[PDB]
Amino acid sequence: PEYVRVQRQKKILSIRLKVPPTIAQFQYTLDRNTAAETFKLFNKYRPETAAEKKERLTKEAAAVAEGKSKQDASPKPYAVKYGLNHVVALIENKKAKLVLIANDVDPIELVVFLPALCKKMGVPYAIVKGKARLGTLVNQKTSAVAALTEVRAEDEAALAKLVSTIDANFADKYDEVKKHWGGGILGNKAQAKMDKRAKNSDSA
Amino acid sequence: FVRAESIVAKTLATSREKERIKRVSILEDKKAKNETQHIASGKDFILKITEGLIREKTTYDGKPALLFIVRVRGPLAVNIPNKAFKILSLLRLVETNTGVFVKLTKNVYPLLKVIAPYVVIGKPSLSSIRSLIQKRGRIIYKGENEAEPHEIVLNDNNIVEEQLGDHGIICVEDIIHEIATMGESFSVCNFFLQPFKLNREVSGFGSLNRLRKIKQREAESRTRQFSNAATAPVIEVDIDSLLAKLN
Amino acid sequence: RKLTRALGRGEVSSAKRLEENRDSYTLDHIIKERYPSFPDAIRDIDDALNMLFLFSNLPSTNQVSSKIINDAQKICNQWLAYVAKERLVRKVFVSIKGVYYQANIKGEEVRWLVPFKFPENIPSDVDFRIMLTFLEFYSTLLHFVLYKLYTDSGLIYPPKLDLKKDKIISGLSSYILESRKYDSPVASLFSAFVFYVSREVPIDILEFLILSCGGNVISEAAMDQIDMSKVTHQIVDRPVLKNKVAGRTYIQPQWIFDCINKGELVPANKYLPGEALPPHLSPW
Amino acid sequence: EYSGIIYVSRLPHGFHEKELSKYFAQFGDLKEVRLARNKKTGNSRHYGFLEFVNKEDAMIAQESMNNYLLMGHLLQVRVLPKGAKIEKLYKYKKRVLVEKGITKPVKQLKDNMKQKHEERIKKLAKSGIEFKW
Amino acid sequence: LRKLKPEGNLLYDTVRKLQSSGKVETRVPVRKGRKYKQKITEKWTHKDFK
Amino acid sequence: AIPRERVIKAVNELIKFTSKPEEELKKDLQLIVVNNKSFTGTSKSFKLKLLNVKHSFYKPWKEASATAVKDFKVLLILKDSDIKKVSEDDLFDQLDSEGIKVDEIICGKDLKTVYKAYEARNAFISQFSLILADDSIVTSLPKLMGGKAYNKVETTPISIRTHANKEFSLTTLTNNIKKVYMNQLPVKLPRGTTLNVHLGNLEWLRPEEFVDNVELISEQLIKAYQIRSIFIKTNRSPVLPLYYNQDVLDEL
RNA sequence: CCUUCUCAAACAUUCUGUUUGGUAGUGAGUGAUACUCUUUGGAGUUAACUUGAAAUUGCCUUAAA
Repeated sequence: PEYVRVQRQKKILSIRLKVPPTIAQFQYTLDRNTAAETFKLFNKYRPETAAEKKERLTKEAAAVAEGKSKQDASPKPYAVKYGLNHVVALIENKKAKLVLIANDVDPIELVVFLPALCKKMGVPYAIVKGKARLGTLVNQKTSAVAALTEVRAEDEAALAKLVSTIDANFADKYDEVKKHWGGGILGNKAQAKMDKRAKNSDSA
Repeated sequence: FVRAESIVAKTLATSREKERIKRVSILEDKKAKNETQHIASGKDFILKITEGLIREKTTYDGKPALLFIVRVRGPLAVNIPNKAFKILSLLRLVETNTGVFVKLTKNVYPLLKVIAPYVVIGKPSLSSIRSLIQKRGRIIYKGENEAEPHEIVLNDNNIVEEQLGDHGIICVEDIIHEIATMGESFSVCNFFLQPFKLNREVSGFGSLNRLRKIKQREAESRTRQFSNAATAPVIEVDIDSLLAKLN
Repeated sequence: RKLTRALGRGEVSSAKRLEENRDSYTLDHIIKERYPSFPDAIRDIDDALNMLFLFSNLPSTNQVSSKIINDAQKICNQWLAYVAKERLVRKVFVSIKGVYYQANIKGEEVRWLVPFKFPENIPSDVDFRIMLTFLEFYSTLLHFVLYKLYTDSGLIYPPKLDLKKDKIISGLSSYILESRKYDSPVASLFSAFVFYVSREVPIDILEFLILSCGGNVISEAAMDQIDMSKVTHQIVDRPVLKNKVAGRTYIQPQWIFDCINKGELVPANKYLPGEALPPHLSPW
Repeated sequence: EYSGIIYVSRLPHGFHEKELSKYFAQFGDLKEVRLARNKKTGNSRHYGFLEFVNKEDAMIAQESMNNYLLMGHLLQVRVLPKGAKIEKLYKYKKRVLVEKGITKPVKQLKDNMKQKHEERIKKLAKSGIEFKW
Repeated sequence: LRKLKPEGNLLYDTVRKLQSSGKVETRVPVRKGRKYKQKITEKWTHKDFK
Repeated sequence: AIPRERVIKAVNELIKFTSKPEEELKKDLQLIVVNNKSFTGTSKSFKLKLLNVKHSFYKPWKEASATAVKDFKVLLILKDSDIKKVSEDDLFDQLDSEGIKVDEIICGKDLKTVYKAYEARNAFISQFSLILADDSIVTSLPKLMGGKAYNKVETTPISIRTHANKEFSLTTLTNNIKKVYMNQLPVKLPRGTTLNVHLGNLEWLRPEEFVDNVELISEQLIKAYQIRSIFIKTNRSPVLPLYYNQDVLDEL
């Protein structure tokens, strides 16, 4: 179907055409082990579901109806930040401790500057594959980003360890992303043709 | 692929289970030697879970009592130690969800303490025993054309007289009476019963069946305990409910 | 598909909320459209009781989940308690395939078979799913039928049961009936009698008949967990019975079957062990 | 030309030599494997060494595990230079205690204590301490 | 009567009755069916790995 | 009984040795070394003996720590389900009359979740100089807090009977913590002949109080373990052979 | 990629008193004062302080696919 061939030719064009370095920094995604560890850590701080939010609302209403210290009886909240504009606002403040970035945002321009702004402000960041995986913990179809402005003291050591692991696995391993433009892969038939030509030109 | 993290967690859980087995065997040897001056506790203990859940504790007192061990999966990371594997092979509790009756005794009580995490324990009702015998009865064969090495279902009452009749045992109702009464030569009936293979609590892997399995694992975590203290009382779940669920 | 999405998203609480917000389809409208003239619904009852008594006896296995077996055993115990309280039994026929039964239902005849309570192999060659659907349809039909039969008699439904009685023998004594002459002769047979039974004889198939006839019943199996001060008879089938009390009558189990098939109360001197019984003298 | 010998560190507890052999064997055959341990205790020192029969397999396994977080430890590995002659790294076990006495006659140690009391008194007097008796 | 040994299977009798009534079709149980090999291929995410 | 005049002369000599002039805080510590043929049966044992004392030795300790950077504090631990019942006010209202106060109460579940990450485990345990714990939880502590806490007597948990009658009679725990603070000097019993009790800083107690405490400790030790010999010393000071019993050697 | 021993007895009724038992730790490093023995072969202990669970080489499977 024409949409299938259209998307396939679009992927083939994205693979064949040369890419500026600011693009193609995506697909240098965090390794599946560190990514699974980051998701196991983020899962503890998923945003509250609407049913739990209504339960907390009824609890605070019952407390105000008889108790004191209105809206203060509840514990401090602890949930991953996920709003794109809210995430960018957390940077350059700077309360953010980490900033995940989906590699597969449909508008590539929306997130191309996020790694550069994070490198400018120094906030740790990584490009996890798949916006849907970031959205599953967010209780939303897609979020394209995730961050942790605060964390429980018991998890602070695991958070620092995950930050150092992400740095060693990405910030140093992919320092060459500034250069070496991607997208240079040739087609299979053209590759075989050039190989046979180079072989015949100087070999039997 | 071994997936190093898995083998590491397995080695750690196995080392913990081995340390617990050593701590239990030390107390067992100290009790067999009657060197009670240093034992952490001077008496056996047992506990009964009941429906946040209600709980109670009572000394075993050494009185014999019927029990129906039921093999259960887990702990997930613990490969079976050879000692626990031998203690289970003595009870013929292979093929998890297998069950077998046992005559509790002071000599047998410590053995349950080592396999306690591996198997739930309780006191089935006599109706539960009648259901377990009438639903999944099976019998070993010998001599007797079409061939001896073949298990046969427990239907013909006459075979119970042809085999167990030297003891005076009669049709399966007599075996049920000998089991509920804990009468003489009850162990021969246990060997002759071909311990029942209870069906797994639910077939599934569907979404609704996955939710059912999640609720079952949650209830199991709420019920089962792994204190590994070597002195915690053995759990005594209401086996009648587990049998009504599995049967 | 919604539950699969809730399970794949990791929000198990949403899956529980979705499972709570649903209800199983009811067949009662099909039971009404398919069987007008409720006695016409009784005309087809024979298949329902047969399929239910069959499914109740088989061991729990995959594709059963045992909940269907429990509902079948419950409906069977309820139908048996109703047949006993109303003394509707009229004929019996033991068979190698099971103990056949017959009883009037507002004057309609209703034959049914009771499988023996023994383990049975599953060939697995049959299409079990169609049997399960037929069992569900027959269960809804027999449930509506028992509800109408209980409302007609004024008995509370579903009948209450003492849980302690279920833990002993789980027999017909469970689900005691109560309100919110007798058929003469088949009803109130063996009146004022208090039978006893040896362990070797079946307790369920025999106690239900003596109870439908109104005679009292006691079993040695009840003594395994726990008076015999009023027993007037003691069924026994052992090859060599232990020394009997001189004042108590003794008879083989078969004597009840011919007495129900005839109702003449044939002399006790017949069917005395070890003497051979008449082959069957079957009603049919 | 890096040797097939490999160094490892920050191993989580329970990552004994059997585990390092079972895991690294999937990458290929290894001529030897060992793990450091305290001489006075069986606990691991959280570092060890390994040797692959094929030098390329050593660097290939090192490329993947160089930053493989595991049990909260940021595992690290660095291929050793040429040779390096993997060393003793004895597989120490928890040494049992063993008594070696008393063997001398009690009168001798009693006289030795009676002499050592006056010796310590003279020694503390040598330090200027005024303690007596 | 205690000597009685049950014979046959009631499930086969109920199936034969349902077939004699005509309410249900009867046939040999079906097995897994596939007229083609269902060719598998490596994912591009793995095929590009070096 | 050991002569009291000899202990008086020994404490006076220790006061002279410490009067010679943060190294002084290390040099001011007092101890009573003691020897035995085989302590604890040769088997390791972290259990501490609660030696009797005629005075509240901990009170001067806290009174000196209040002016010191050491910031003396008393940790408390209870059954994991019991933390919900033990509000801090329930201890505050009862202990303010005596002037003692517990800096914090900690559930045993907290040790496995928030006080892991050994750096934090040492940063938290270091703040307290007198740990306390329930009789049941104390056996699980070494697996949780680790063995570093047991290296120092200040960090080792002390048993407390929260459940004299089962199911959380608070008055038992209250009187138990009171007696543990005012009339007890816990000390470990390690492997080998060597042993010593931590008498605390020499400056705190009056010399007669130190003499009476050393006398009661030597009496209890002779009654219990048949100590082969006894000594007392300032941290840097050579051991003083104030007393010894040759008769114990005959059983060697 | 698991998670740790979270109570047992005796006199005693004291609105909890008393006594007994039960407790093997991440490793490395810096370092002061000493004890026991043991036969110089040196093993067991004894104030003190640093740390990213840091580190260069001491002769049973329906928790599947």
